Amino acid sequence: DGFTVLSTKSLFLGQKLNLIHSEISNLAGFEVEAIINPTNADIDLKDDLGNTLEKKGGKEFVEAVLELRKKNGPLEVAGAAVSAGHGLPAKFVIHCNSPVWGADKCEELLEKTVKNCLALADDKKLKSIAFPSIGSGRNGFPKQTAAQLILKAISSYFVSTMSSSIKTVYFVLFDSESIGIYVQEMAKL
Repeated sequence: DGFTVLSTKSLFLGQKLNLIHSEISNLAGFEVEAIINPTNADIDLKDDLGNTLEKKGGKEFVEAVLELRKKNGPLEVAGAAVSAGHGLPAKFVIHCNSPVWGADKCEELLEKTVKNCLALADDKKLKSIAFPSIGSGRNGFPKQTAAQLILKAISSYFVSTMSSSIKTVYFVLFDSESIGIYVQEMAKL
């Protein structure tokens, strides 16, 4: 397949969390309704993932984001916004502007980003969403802290949003260490 399931876990309300291994690049061809693209204020798709979403999407999809750039403007911190996934199997791509490690209140802001992306899914009544590795790399969060926070916010959303469109959330990771941490953390419930 290119995608192999490494872990599972139901939450208190019955949503499934799946850990998947794959290169950041294959994410675009992954069968799931929404996909989270962490970029920046300018939603310029200028990194492996951005680029590969552009190759699998064609002009259709690149135009669609430039629309999203006009209509929305510069994306704020913890901001999330949508585009149609014209080329891809995903219906929508949820672009988000995560905070930077060492930013003021950056941990809450990372929780806030995650919730915003989830809100966006529910509001487009979507059934399954895939996270790649957020906060790590360009934003310099410690891998472990990012995973703690992200998992905490997701767990916090379903408990705080009584009935949601969202049935399945996937984590698509490539970094061996991050995989380790995610498996450990998912075992905390």
